[PDB]
Amino acid sequence: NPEWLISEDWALLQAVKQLLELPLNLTIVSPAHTPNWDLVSDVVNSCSRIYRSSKQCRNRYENVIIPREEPLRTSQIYAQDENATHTQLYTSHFDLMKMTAGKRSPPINPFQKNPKHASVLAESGINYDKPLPPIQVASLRAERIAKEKK
Amino acid sequence: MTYIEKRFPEDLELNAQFLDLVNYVYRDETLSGSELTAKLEPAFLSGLRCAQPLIRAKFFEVFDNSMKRRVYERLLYVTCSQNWEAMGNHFWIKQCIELLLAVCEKSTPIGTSCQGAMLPSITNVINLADSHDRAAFAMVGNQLHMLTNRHDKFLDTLREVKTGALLSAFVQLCHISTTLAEKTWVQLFPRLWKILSDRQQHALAGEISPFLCSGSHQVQRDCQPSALNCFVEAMSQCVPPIPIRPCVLKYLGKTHNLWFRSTLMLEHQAFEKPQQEILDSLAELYSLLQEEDMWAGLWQKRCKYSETATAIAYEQHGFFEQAQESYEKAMDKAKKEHERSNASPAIFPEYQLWEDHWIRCSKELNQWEALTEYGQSKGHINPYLVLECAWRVSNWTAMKEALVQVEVSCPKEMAWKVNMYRGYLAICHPEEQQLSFIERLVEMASSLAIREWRRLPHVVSHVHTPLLQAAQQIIELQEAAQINAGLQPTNLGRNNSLHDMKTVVKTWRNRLPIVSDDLSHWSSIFMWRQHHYQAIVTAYENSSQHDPSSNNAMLGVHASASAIIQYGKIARKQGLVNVALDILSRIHTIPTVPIVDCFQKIRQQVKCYLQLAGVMGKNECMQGLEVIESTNLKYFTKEMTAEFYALKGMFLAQINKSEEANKAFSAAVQMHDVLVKAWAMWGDYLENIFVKERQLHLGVSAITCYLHACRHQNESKSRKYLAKVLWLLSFDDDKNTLADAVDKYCIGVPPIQWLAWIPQLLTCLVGSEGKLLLNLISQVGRVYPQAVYFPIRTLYLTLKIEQRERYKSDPGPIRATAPMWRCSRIMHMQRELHPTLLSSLEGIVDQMVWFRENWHEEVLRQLQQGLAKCYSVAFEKSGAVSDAKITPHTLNFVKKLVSTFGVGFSSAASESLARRAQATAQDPVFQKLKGQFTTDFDFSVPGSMKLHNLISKLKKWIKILEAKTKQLPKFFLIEEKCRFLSNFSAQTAEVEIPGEFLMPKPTHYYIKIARFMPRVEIVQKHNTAARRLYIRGHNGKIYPYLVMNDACLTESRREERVLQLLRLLNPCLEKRKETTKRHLFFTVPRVVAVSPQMRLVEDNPSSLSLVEIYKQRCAKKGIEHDNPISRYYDRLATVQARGTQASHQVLRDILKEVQSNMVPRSMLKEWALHTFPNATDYWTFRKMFTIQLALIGFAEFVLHLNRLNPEMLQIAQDTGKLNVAYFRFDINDATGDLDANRPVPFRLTPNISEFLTTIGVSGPLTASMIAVARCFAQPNFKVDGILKTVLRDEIIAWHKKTQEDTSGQPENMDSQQLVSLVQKAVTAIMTRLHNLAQFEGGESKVNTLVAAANSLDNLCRMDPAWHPWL
Amino acid sequence: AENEQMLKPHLHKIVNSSMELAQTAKEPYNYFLLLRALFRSIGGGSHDLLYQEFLPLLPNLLQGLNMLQSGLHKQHMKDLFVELCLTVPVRLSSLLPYLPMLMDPLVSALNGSQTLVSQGLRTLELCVDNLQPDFLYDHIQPVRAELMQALWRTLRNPADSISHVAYRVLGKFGGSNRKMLKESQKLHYVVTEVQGPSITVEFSDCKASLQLPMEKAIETALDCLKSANTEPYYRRQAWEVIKCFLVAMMSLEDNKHALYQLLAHPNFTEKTIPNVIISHRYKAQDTPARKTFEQALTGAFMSAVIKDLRPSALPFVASLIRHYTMVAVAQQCGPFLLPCYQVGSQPSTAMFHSEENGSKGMDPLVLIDAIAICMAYEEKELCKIGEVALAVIFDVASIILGSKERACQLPLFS
Ligand SMILES: O=P(O)(O)O[C@H]1[C@@H](OP(=O)(O)O)[C@@H](OP(=O)(O)O)[C@@H](OP(=O)(O)O)[C@@H](OP(=O)(O)O)[C@H]1OP(=O)(O)O
Repeated sequence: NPEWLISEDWALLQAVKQLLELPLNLTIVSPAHTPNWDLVSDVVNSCSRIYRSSKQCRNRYENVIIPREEPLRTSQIYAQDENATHTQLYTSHFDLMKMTAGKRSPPINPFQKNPKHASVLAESGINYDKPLPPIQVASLRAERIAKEKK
Repeated sequence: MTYIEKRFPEDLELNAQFLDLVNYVYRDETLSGSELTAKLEPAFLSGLRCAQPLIRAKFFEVFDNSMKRRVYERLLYVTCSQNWEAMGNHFWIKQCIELLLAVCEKSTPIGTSCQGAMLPSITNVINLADSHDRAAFAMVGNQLHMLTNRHDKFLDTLREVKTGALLSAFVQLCHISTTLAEKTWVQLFPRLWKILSDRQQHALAGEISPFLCSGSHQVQRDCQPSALNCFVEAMSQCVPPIPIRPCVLKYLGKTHNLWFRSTLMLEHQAFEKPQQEILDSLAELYSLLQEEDMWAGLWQKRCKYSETATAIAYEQHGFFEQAQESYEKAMDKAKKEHERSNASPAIFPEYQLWEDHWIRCSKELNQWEALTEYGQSKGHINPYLVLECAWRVSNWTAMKEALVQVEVSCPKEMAWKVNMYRGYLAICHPEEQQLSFIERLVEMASSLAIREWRRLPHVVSHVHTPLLQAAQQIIELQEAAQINAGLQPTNLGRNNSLHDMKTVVKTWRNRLPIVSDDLSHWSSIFMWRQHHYQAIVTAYENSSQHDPSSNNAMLGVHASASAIIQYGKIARKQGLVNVALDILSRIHTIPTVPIVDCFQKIRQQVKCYLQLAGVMGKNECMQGLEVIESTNLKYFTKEMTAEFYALKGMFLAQINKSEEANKAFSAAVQMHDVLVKAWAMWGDYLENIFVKERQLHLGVSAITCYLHACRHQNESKSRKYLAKVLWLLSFDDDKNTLADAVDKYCIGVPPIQWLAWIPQLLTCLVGSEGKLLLNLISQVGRVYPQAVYFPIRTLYLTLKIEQRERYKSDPGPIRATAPMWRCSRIMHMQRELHPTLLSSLEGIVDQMVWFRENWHEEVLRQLQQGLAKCYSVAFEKSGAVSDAKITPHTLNFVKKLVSTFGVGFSSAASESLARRAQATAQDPVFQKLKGQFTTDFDFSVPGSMKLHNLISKLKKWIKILEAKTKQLPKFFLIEEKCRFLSNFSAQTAEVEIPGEFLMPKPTHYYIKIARFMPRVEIVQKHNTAARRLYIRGHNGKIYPYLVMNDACLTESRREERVLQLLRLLNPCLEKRKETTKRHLFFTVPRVVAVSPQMRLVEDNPSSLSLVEIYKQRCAKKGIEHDNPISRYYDRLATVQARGTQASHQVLRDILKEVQSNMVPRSMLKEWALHTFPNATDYWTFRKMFTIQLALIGFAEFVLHLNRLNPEMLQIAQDTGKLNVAYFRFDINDATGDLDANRPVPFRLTPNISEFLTTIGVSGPLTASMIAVARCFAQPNFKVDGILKTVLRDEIIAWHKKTQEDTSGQPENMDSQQLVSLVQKAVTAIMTRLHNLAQFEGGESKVNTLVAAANSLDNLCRMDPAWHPWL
Repeated sequence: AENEQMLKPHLHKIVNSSMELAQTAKEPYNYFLLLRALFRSIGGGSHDLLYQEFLPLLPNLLQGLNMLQSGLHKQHMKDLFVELCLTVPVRLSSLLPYLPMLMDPLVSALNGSQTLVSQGLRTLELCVDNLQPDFLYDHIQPVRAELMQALWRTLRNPADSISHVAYRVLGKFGGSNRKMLKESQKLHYVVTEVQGPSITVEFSDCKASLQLPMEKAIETALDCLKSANTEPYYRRQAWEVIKCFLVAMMSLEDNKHALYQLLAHPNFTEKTIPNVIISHRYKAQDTPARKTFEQALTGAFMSAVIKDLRPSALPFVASLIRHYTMVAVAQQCGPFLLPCYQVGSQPSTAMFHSEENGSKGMDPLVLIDAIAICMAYEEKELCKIGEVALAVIFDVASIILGSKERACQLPLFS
């Protein structure tokens, strides 16, 4: 799986912090406020990179956060360390790949009235040079229907 | 606790024993054991939710005593200290109801606070009336004494009932029923919140959100009535519940069945205005709801970079290539800005939008190779995109690696997607051909899809389209299973498997998705079919012995070619030519292909060239013509040559040559005279050259072409050609050449095709070309007697009524006119042919005449129309004087009204009704009323001629009459007077419901009237007391109808014409994308005119109007609905009192004050909120309202219809459909042309915009308007012909009306004036339609149109009677 | 082989006789059972001998079965009709000109019981597999909203196989499974703003009180008291709810001496009764309170029929009917006359409880509506309690007024 961005990591930390529970033991007084791992998962995968929020990752990366939170703190690494340069560089790479893909994509009066298209019609028995008015064509159709009926 | 209940659920004996054991453990010896209770919580909960009442009672009695008897303490307990995880898919909120109702006091008398519904006691009559009456009554056998004693004993027995007996039984009843108990919590929790003080409410609201999450309380995720759903509904239904996080709201909406409730809450937060998270979550949830329009509007409101708005506008209307280009430009500009300096983190959502929408666009544009190269990038592999776009290019190794990478991290919503991809892998992998687990994968995928379906709202919508599409590919995978099972060498060549393969291929060929689906799904289906088509082809190449006839490989080749051609056709229909050329270049790379499908490929190519030849260039069109001429025609058939020459003539008529095109059309029609399209296009070209050169020898030819094209084809297609035919009849000369032409070649055309145009040919029935049209209408009527009887009945009666006024000087009977005799001879012939059916129809019509009700509602409607006309004329005198005198016409109207005041075939029903009217006219009440009115309605006194004085007197009399007419019957039995209707039965005659033959249906299942229901109700609609008639059919369903008395034979006939126009335009909306995708359709009720004064219209019981809702809200507030107009006019008068003519600021401040004082813009919004308490129902109603309002606004703007007054708009509460009260073209009576140029294009008053919450307007409303504009703008539909055909008779009636005032020779208007006026009128609509259809640069004028529709600078100038505030 | 020759000559006879006789029979149930057995026997196996004689019977048989299943009938009768009309022993090859008559019962089978929905889905799959999609779509076009709505509702069925086959047939439909529905789906809505009846509950811990609406509660009570699947104790709880609702929605402010002095007046037995006519033709739409009252009254009348609830429901019902008729005769007769019952009055809305002014107090005439809806109930055993109610009304009216012929002039009887 792709590496975790510090932005989505701080987002996960805040989502866990917004569950009204402490990391010392994730079932605090008012035990009905058990940890909603699916909620923080939904809140995290809305970040820059791909979903990457299965049942495992949500617990694994929080258990990784706990040691380094109990070095710089996640909130400090978010406010510090080029706050928005990481996600912006990721998105710039994405846009560069987009442009490369879109660029390499493929771009995508000899009058000839040959005598074949007219010869087939002549063989069919109809004159092409002389346009038969629709009235005579209708009369011919009626005569053909009459012949068929007899 | 763990196993006894799992392995022995049915044997309730040991379960009850174990529950009694744990209850004893909890009850007795508590001082000794209190740690054991920790682990046995699931046992206690299960015993509490058991189905046995005694166990539940003994468990609740111990669960209640453990807590203080205080509502706040129990609420806090159940909200933060109690864990419901151990419950297990249970509706535990009923236990909350138990706990909250048990703490209530149950040692006091029972009572109720509903004083309005209190039942009076026996002795309550001792204090109601005055005193002395009862005082004298109080100072005034055994059979009665015993009764009184027993009754007093019984009453004493009742007074012993306490409130505790009610609550216990209420709770025991809520136990068994999950439904109607969720509602009890929803309705009781806010009541508890109301009594909680601020200190308690603050903490409770602050701790509810942790409880809304509550971690592992997710087993309810699959519960149909999930507990979190009810809890959040109740919490939101409170008054002060401000604090709730939008992220948790979106999570609950997605996971639990809270989609529409969550969206409503989020938008209610958003429209109250650190804070961008609300809009972010709302946009995410809208994109999750598949509601493209709302998402697009929200983002256009959020769009920072201008390129994003254009990209979203392009992608919203199917412009995928331009959308992709705009997205590329946008992200390039963003990359440049980033290289300049870092941007705020709030822009990341826009970047994700660009990413995913560029991915989607490239997916729609058949860029699978580019998508694979992108998702497979070394640094940022996107495994989901790769898994999606890998199998469509046969990259099975990449697909397998992406699958194994996704199966571990796939969203649970995409479980069925992962199953389908696993099946694709197992079926199509070269080195992993293991066809052992196939049906199991399909079963698991179907189960997961159904489980996801159970998580979606109950009202089907765009949210459910993904699963409805997935079903088809799942059943195809199931079929592919046996396909591959039969292609193996063990079964290869076997007839039993060959027949199954042939059948499955035929079914696939005959089973197709709909155009409303995106090209992505069409590709996902066709490419999946192509793999197995090729497998069939390849499988029959190494088994030359098996089936040695070169047929089964040809079968697969033909299947693949047909699938490719169908995919290209679908891509073309959606508006993609480049992908069409790509697919054509693809299909060209085959060793050999059939000759039948190559002709269809060439046909699709020439169709692409056709639809691309709108602004064709010389070079490109000549190259296309050369490519056309380069095709060989040696091994082809004959009819294909006819179609080819027809398309050639079309493409060359597109260019301004017109000679070789005529030759090619003639040659094609001679090659195959049965080819309908060729002859239709030839007739189109002939009509064009006739209208241009005006040669008589061409009109007959054009009409013959149209008729021969309409002969052998379906009516849906032939409609626009009959339209062209009917319009050409306005060019005939004195010799009536084209008349005899159409009369000579009409034998052969189906008679059903003329049903949709009976009114058009009836107007020509009165012209100099009569006799032949009479013969034709009689011939077509021999098959449909009623469809021709009703219209001729109405027209004959109208002609008789008109002649009665033309011969005012001659008393008694008079000689009939030529059209009268002409249309009555046909009725005589019909009665001779269909005597029973016509006699039953006559009986029905003569019985419904009894619906002439009385003088009360008659004079009420008369004075209502009088007040309406008074206001309409006063608006004209508003700005000038506003102290104006009544006009002569209005004076004559009111005089005639107050003089008649209600009393104004050889049949006997009319005579009996007149006798009854003269009889009931002998009472003194109505005589005294007439006297009092005449002593006031006289105008011969000074000071009463003022228009506003008349308006005030009319309002006074309106109030008096409405207070008088409130005591009348509301329904009557049909058997009282209508004997033939009550005695009507299916055995009498096979008569169909009125309005059935109007639109022909493919099937002949026409519901016949089984019998008329006995009850006939009276409903106040259209400012009149209409009579509602119910008719039942042989299917058991009931249809309601209103027998409306027009009282105006011209306005009703001009009104029911736009209904026919819309009904003709409705099919077209259903034949294009971006219209079916949005479910755009006109709601056109059925209206049939049975007589000049009466017409029968279809309706539904629950259909209010805007004015009805307004007056209902006013009565609720206790005010008069006529207050705002009177206030506007009072301000106008007081401003003009000092000579100053009211300026613009005057109107603006008047509107502002009347809106802020007595007409708040939030009236319709609160009305809708109260009407629809359910979030899903409210959302569906609002969406239907938005789309229907947009459609009718587009109609009333493009089509020059009268202003949509508020009382006209009918609003169906049961579906949300919006239909108006009979629009009509506002043709200028003076000039005779359409001049629909009001300040406001369509009704978008502040109340509506507030109901549409200001984003339904910017999104679905304008989106639907643009879609319907671009839809009708397509030339293939030829809506101009229908418009011309309708405007022909719309203007003929205008000319007839204008010439009647002065004074056969005058029976015909003119040979050149009528056509010129019709052409002038139709262009005014066509230009307005094209102006709206223009969508250059991702921008449209519809935005400026909707912006002007609600601008106060223009609304203030509208008519007060138009209610610019409602 | 041998018995098909003796049944063929009588097939048309028995079919037509059972069809024309059950129409005017006393218990037209065994005839439909016989028809179902005959259809099952003819369909079992490939006889190919009775098929020729049964073919000319579909034109009238199918029409009759459709007319039967379309009309209002008891649940079991409707189920039998829809199941015997769908399972016809005729191949689809010959049912083409008579296929349109099978969609109306199909949409009802899809909405019927588990067996009925299963049979309907079976027939739907049979017809979609054995026929071209285009013709089948043109066939279902008249009725598409109901069919699709039922197919979407049954998708949420608890039965796994039922939902699975529903999804399978929906996928078999193809793109037509999501085409635009002109007959848009219906959605629930409220018609009035006035609040329905409620019970007052108090809280002594916070010195406050609440209002408990009980419209849907009374609805649930009536629903669970009507159905036969409910258990006895739940029926008893619903009866208790209805009883407390009835007793809580009245004044209960009557005295013994005051009642005796009120009913013991010469005017009640000497003064002429005003001959005004009561007619629901002037009655407005039912308000929430009135419909809840009707539901409670019919639930009480039903409990009076329930065997285990009769001992306590019948006496309470009789006494409540006595109360209602006594208050009615007291308000519409005697020296005290309401402004709408005086001499010369005419029918008006003042007699009924409506959202408008109407009457001053709750309309006691609602008792007649309850008896009417009870006697018109699907079960005929309820007519007994309606007759008992009418009997006690007439008896107590004649008692309070004497001269039985005189107590019939009351507008209550009108
Ligand atoms: O479906 P296609 O082959 O692409 O062409 C169709 C077809 O007309 P033709 O098949 O004769 O070209 C339609 O009618 P059906 O045959 O499907 O019934 C219909 O044409 P009508 O308007 O005559 O119904 C439609 O046209 P539209 O886009 O106006 O709905 C469209 O023709 P196009 O080539 O214009 O798509």
